[PDB]
Amino acid sequence: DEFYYPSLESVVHTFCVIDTREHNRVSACLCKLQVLCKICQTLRHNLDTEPFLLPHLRELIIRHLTLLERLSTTSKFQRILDYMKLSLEANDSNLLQDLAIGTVNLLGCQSPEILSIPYDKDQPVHEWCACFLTSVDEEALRKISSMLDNKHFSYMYNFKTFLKYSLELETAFDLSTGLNVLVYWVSVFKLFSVCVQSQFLLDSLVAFNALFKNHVKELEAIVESDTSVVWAKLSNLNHLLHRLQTSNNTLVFDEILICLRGLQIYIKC
Amino acid sequence: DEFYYPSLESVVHTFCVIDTREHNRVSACLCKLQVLCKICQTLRHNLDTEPFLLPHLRELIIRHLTLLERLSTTSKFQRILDYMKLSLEANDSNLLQDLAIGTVNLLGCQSPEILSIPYDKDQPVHEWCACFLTSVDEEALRKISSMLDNKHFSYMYNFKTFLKYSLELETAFDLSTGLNVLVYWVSVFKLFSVCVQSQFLLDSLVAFNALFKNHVKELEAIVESDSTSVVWAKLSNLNHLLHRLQTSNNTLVFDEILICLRGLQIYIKC
Repeated sequence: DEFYYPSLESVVHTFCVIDTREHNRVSACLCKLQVLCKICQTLRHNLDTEPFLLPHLRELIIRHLTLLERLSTTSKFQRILDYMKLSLEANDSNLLQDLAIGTVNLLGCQSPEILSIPYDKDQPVHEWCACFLTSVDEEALRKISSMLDNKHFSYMYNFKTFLKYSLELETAFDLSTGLNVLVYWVSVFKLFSVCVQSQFLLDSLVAFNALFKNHVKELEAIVESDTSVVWAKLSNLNHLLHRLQTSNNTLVFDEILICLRGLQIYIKC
Repeated sequence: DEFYYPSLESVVHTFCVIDTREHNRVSACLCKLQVLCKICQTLRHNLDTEPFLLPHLRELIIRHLTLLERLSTTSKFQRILDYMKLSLEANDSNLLQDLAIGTVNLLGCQSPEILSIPYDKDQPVHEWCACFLTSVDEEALRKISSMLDNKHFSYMYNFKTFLKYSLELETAFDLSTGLNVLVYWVSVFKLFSVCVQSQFLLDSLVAFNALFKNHVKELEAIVESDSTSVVWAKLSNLNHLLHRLQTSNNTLVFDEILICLRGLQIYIKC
């Protein structure tokens, strides 16, 4: 269950756990520094991929719709699918609203009673998803809720993780599970659309880069409380951290990781 | 550990392994595909980075040189350090030779016997690393040359890996080992230089992309020679993905394909 970005709260909690369990304050700082190196590296990956995420998700719903075509029985049904599919190809300002009306209209065909629940423009995603999902056990709903109710975006699960749960929605290729998957992926698309327009990933990355600097500093000040190896390695870290403001790239993160491993091993003995 | 790219030869081995292990021809195809999906995905991650790789590696060496200046007993040693550093900054046509003669010469300061040792530019890089490493055990030599001797670029290790074995070399921090390390990074730099000059990662990405796309076609045939059939659906999906992959060769697509191959395994096992 990888994250697109983890919340600050999760990280502060992780740091506390580390503070409570490493004795050596220099170790502890170094653990936190690994943890932060990983995160900023993943987050850099995720940001470099970001400009492709919503195009990709558009095309994914289209495929899924394209698979739904095989289960069509009515000409209304297929016309809803065509509207949805085609919409997903262009930039209508109301794409996201139409994707949800669209999804409920499909659901209407197979079950007409559902159609006179009133469409709430501003109803939260996870609440829509919960509403229109059918025949899903309460453990799945929970997981889905933990993913879709992400505390006003304090975190965001990643694409691969949402794929993993879509596969668990599939357990015998009938229409209902078909429309379940559509609900899920439209939800997920709504959520990523907000998360990408607001640029939450950029924000998170800035914050955690800050946090990452603040611990390199914190590590110097800690070691300055005990001209050999440490001080070469610390100059490396410093140079690395330094270059990281020119070039936030994965290569730089790989050196920082091994540099950190560098110190941990030295300080063990 | 991890490869900048693997050899076809190794993958061909994993395949034959799979082929004899797996009950079904379908099952086998899918494993093969899962292996090829990871590999292609990793190789695209690597090729997006490659434009940054040589600049990074230079910048690393420059760093090691400044560090060695803390240990510059002599002013000759200093003058060479400066010369190597100016050379990495200029990134000239002569760089690699600048690096090699530099290194051999810093070494010569430590012990002059070293300077009578014959070598050339066409000599394989691992051979050169072996000569010029001082007192490292038959243990170190073995792994180094397995990294460095990559059998005429059949495979390449990635940077994370070369870093990893750098660490296991910073063992005793003297002039001596600070030169072993210089040597190793010069050697590594020369390998990646040739690798990037010669576009071996792109080559390997193209082959492995062919090899993945064509085994998807194989799987489709195979499956057929045996609407609400979730196989036929996943298969159709799989096909759309592969087709998109050829115009947007990107990590989100590989991720969708993986989940989809897993789906396909899960269903056929029944």
